[PDB]
Amino acid sequence: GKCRGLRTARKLRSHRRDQKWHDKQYKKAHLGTALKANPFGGASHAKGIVLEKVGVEAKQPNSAIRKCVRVQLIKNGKKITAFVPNDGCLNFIEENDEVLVAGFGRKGHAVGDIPGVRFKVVKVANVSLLALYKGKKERPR
Amino acid sequence: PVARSWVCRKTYVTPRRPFEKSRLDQELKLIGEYGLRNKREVWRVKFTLAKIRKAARELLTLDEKDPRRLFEGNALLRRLVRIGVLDEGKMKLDYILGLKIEDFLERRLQTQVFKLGLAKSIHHARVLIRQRHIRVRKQVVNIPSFIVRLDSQKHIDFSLRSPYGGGRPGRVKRKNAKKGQGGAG
Amino acid sequence: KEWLPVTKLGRLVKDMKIKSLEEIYLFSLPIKESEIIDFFLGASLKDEVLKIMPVQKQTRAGQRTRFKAFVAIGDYNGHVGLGVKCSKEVATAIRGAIILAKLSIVPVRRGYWGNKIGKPHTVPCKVTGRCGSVLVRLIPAPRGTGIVSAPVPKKLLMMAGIDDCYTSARGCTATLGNFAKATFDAISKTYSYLTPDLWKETVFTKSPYQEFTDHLVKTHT
Amino acid sequence: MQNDAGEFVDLYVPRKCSASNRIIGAKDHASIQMNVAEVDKVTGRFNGQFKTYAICGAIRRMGESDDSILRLAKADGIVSKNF
RNA sequence: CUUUAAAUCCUUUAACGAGGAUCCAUUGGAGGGCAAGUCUGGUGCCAGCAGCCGCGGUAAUUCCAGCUCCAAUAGCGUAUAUUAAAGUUGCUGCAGUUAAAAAGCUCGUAGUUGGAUCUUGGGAGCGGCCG
Repeated sequence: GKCRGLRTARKLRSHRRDQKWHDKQYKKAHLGTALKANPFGGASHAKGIVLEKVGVEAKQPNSAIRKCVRVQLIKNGKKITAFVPNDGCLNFIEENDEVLVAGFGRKGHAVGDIPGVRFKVVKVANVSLLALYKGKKERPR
Repeated sequence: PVARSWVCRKTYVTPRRPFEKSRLDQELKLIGEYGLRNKREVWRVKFTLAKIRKAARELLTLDEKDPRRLFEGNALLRRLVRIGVLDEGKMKLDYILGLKIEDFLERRLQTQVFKLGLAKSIHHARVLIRQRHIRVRKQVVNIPSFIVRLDSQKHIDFSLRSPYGGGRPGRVKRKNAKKGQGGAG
Repeated sequence: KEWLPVTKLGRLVKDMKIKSLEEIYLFSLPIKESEIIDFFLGASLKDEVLKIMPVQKQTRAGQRTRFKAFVAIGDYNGHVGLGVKCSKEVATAIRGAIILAKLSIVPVRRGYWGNKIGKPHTVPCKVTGRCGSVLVRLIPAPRGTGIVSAPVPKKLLMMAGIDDCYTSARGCTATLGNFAKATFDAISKTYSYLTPDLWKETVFTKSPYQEFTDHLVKTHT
Repeated sequence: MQNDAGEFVDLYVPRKCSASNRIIGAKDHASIQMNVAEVDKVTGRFNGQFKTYAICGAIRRMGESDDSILRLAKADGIVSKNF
């Protein structure tokens, strides 16, 4: 510290206060703009409906195309591009079904070689995608 | 408005570094030589030893001739004597920190019935503890994680309802006897 | 095969005239023969390899790479060591590293925490070491608490013979050479500290040169 | 260091500078165990006893070693007070 | 039998209740952090994996399967809010020449901080100067 007196507390209050608001993580976690911009509204998971399936390309150092699902939410009703994770799973999700959209890991950031997509799919039609992948449970048609 | 307990504490802790070599190898070594089951046993013993060491450090950081310090020091010293880890010859507050985890593991009932000679092997010892066979002061015990006090040592023997302790024959022996009497009859 | 001296130091430790190395650290006298350590420190001296990091140049034709072998050394009751060697391939780099680690050896003094009972187990004071941006601290610790540090100073402290310490680091810790040199400088400054124990004005013992010059004036000229 | 048993746990006693009262370490090579000879009392000869001195590296590093050897020789009595 | 308002739960105890104990232990992994295959087959920048770096272009120690293996084990993995690690909000305990950072300069009211100095010493004794 700099102000090293005894009868001073208010300047140290206001300075630590203002330099704490000058941070970016504290300004993200304590303003309503970051919570308003997030489509989940503070939720961890959220359910939505499939309306169109659009694939997106990769980034520069690795060349592929990654298959994704575009989902309109139920609680909010905003267009959010999710991403079906596993191999050979776009044939399991079709038009107009119930999905469970979740985060992918970097606290609402675009992750890796997928541009502009930050959300994934963990459950479809109230059955888990891992059991559909491993073949222990069958999708109810 | 209910009359319940709501009291619980975790007896184990997990180390900060999950993957490395030396501590994993020595915990595996201790599990091998003392016939334990998993890592939660040694984590529990390390946690209670750390709590004892923290209490000893909190006692040592205060000055001499304080009678709260004298009371908890004498009580903790008498407790570690009564468990049987510390000796009566060296009964001072600074000898708490000169202890290892194997001294706490040595007062296990599994290791005690293994070293007493009634159990042939340490795996056989843990099995026989679980098997409803022993009795300590005429009371049977299922539980290998039993901290044996020093004075309750000579009163360990098989139960009276045990086939090795004299009494009814076993279920497999009576089944084979029934089969033999049916075949020879 | 059989070792022949270069200085008179090898001569005096060869003809059974120097009792220990402790008088050599007493007279602050440099040792530049690594096999004197082989003679006086026996099988308790053990070896380990810290990090093999390659470095490379830049010319017209490719990048000429060379290995940098980091090796510390030290017997588990007393002395330590550290060696930095950079040769062409890895085996000669390792051998030069263990030779230079046997060369640069400082002793350590072991102290106590608060109460004064028994054999020593701890650094006697808050010492520190700095090189580059690494600040390694050694805080005295109660008995049986174990080493609380990063893995490689934990290794250096267990081959130092010091069982219980607390540390505090600062800076770019990811550079292993600077971090290891900083904790070596911290552990070398143990004697380089004035304490009330050292207040007895010692007498000056006669030098081994001054009492063995009657042999080294006639053996080698 | 002393102990409760009365046994010194010291492994080697380090020497001390006679000028600035500091300690010469194990890997300091700028230190000299200086020996000074005294004259025989009657005419001019050499007895055999020694008047030893020591100095650390920092005093020679800043360069005040001649001053220190004069003060030590004057304190032991080799150099007269008038000087 | 016991328990209890009467039961269920627990303890005790007759008759039963095992050998490939099928009376079958899973969950995430094996390039670095990060403990653990340059094993064998298939597509060979497609499929995909990957929290970060990156791995896939025809001998993939990172993909998809078999065997082997390692971590915890009735438990294990993912997402989000938070804490230690953060000496990257620093009162203990940060930085301001060149990496982020001293207002163009001076005065100035609130606020913080503020030079020295006012009372010493002894006695009887516990004993061979002092606790």
